[PDB]
Amino acid sequence: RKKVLVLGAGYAGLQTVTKLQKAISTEEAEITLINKNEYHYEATWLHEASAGTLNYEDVLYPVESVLKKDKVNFVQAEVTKIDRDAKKVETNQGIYDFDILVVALGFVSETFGIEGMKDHAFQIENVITARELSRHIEDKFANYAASKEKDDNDLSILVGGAGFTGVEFLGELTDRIPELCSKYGVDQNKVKITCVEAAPKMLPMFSEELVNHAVSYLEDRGVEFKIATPIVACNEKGFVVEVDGEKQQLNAGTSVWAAGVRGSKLMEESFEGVKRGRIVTKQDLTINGYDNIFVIGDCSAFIPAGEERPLPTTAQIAMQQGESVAKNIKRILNGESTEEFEYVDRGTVCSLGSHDGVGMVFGKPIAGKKAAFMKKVIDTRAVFKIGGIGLAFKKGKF
Ligand SMILES: Cc1cc2nc3c(=O)[nH]c(=O)nc-3n(C[C@H](O)[C@H](O)[C@H](O)COP(=O)(O)OP(=O)(O)OC[C@H]3O[C@@H](n4cnc5c(N)ncnc54)[C@H](O)[C@@H]3O)c2cc1C
Repeated sequence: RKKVLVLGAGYAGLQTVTKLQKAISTEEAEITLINKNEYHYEATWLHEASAGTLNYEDVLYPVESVLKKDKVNFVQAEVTKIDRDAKKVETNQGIYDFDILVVALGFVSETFGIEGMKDHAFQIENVITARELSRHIEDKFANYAASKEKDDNDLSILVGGAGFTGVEFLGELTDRIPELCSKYGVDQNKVKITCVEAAPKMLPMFSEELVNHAVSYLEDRGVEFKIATPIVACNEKGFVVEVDGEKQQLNAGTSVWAAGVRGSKLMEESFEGVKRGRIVTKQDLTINGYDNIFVIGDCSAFIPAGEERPLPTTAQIAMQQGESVAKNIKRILNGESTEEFEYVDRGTVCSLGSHDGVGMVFGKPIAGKKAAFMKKVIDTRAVFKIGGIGLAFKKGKF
């Protein structure tokens, strides 16, 4: 009865456990799942929870509800050390042994060495950061309404990054800001929403036609874009950016970083050859020198056969990776060889508020209500893929 230890109950880790628990027998192996929180959260819905267009309770569900308790021991604890050679993992609630390890500790903000970006900006990482950010935004509107001063910079928001997460967050701000304006007696014209991207292109994963749709959509709703504009620092006043190489202070009562993520900080402390919290795995998702250690999700850098660069960090690859791991753990336990992971690009949607978006579905570009409907089908299918039709009905987007 080998000990299968899974670190993190996210997309990658919880998918591995729900698939693996159906396939193993109780005497075949012991599964242990460790997670910081009692819940699993839909990290892909944190744009809505951060802006406050969705109640935080609606992005999460208890982990234990989807577990076969005779096969899985759920441990609510924070992982603090991973000893790959002693086959031990230390947490704040004790030390756990393992025969097979699955590292699925997810992501955290990556600020590219930009001074003050962690200290002076709000991140998009989990439910707690999302709750602090939504509360901060409304508190800025409520303080503006209370003051005799009326400093319109309290109503100014900076968003770092014009990629997928940033653009989705801006889409939620365009739904929320009008409501907060009307609730707190503010004229929308006094609000300033600015997106700063160092890169020369916005949403590089989509076509030019699809980017123009998202740009027009957000510009018509007051978003100003500063593309090919490096953010060289973040202070209490806002972002310090370079325009034609000259430094410029941009002022905002709220600064949000959405331009980069990295894998868990436990990765550099635990395994070799890690870059930005990501380890390049073998084709079966194991790591070099360890046929008993799998690393998936945002902690992994899976390079497909025949390619040079790893696939991007997504909930879609994470869930596909968890299924693969569950099937290879079964093979290992029965003395069978592992099979290579093969990512299937199902496509995706970048949301633009509740009733718009840009995406690729079935290899065809989509936008508008069609995209917004497809984003709800994809979000709900991810709830189904982990917890079944019951959980999809209760916690899904329909
Ligand atoms: C707003 C937003 C929108 C996105 N939209 C999309 C989208 O539409 N489609 C898409 O495919 N991807 C999208 N992504 C990316 C996607 O959310 C991530 O790639 C995905 O979360 C990775 O899954 P994961 O299991 O590796 O990590 P996570 O979802 O980050 O889960 C990691 C888990 O481990 C736990 N944990 C972490 N550290 C510890 C520790 N030390 N001890 C114990 N527990 C710990 C966490 O609490 C969490 O439960 C989006 C991301 C954001 C932020």
